[PDB]
Amino acid sequence: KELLDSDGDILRNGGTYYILPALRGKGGGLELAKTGDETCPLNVVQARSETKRGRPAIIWTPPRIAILTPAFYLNIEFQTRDLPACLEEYSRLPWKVEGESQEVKIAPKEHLFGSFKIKPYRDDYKLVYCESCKDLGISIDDENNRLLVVKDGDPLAVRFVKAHR
Amino acid sequence: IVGGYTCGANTVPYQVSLNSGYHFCGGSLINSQWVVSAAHCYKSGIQVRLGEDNINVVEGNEQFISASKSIVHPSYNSNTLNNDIMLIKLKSAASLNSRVASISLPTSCASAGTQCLISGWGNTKSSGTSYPDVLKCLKAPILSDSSCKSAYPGQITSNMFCAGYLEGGKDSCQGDSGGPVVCSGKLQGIVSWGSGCAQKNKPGVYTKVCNYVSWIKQTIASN
Repeated sequence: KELLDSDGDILRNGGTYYILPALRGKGGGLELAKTGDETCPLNVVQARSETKRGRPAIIWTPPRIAILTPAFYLNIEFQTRDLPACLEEYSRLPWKVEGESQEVKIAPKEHLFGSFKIKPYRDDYKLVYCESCKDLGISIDDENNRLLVVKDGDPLAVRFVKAHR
Repeated sequence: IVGGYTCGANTVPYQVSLNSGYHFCGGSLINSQWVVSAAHCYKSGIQVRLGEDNINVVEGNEQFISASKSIVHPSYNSNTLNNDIMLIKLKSAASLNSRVASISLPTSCASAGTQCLISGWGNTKSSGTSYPDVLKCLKAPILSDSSCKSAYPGQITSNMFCAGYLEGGKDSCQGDSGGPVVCSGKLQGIVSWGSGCAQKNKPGVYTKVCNYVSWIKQTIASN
């Protein structure tokens, strides 16, 4: 199988996309938020509002092929437009899976390949984490924040929309 | 190519495109029936485009030929990218003119400081994507092994070399994989990988063709 955006084009290596829920009714795109004690939005969460597209993601792999396939180990990082002062002087905003919580976080202050893959999932797609490969899903904290965590057997179904063009 | 220029028609006659509906890699024509590319560019049923300059245009010297054998190096490691080379056999011999022509394999390895021409239809931005209609070129010095391993600690094998600029701004990029690095008229490298594109102290990394001339010639004779 192959990876397609909402325009039915194969996903580009190094491309930027919004990552939206494949279904609809609950939440919008992926973006950043603060959880717990952190003073700076370092958690990857899903927007609460259905109308919000969130923050676009750069998805790429080190070999310089033009496209992406389910086979490729991926680096994923949020784009850096209009950030809070906290993140304002960082070049990249890479995703990293972090803690005993296995939450997806951005790690601005830091191996050949990345730890993520994109895999088909029913009529859309899912993000998996490869330490082997576990689905990433949503775990809703007690403040209703919709955290992207490692969550095997319960993937969030996503679809990719070009941020440009 | 980021920070390069328009090669122009027929200046890089050995440059080929690898397609499967879309352009995904480039490669290099070494004789009428054989192309060299990257091993991570492998997929079944590759269509090869020769004589291309403008991708939105069907040029007259353009040739569209399907691969009949796509031979990956026996030792290609998808995890380290070591031995990232592939040979493609064209289903029939291509027509050699001024728009389509071969490039020589090297007799010996190129030395650091050698200026090379790297070419591709790959992305021209360092963040987000921008593909060119026309082929893009860049001249880039070959960097020393010491510089190369300082940029990519533990990741540079004996079959890789760095070329480009440590300041940034000029580099190959996504879409350029498999494409030629030509120095002094010999095919000395294959676009392989890097961390991002054109970023500081992160030059492109290229497959060191000179280590594979034997394998190439042997493989051609047996197929």
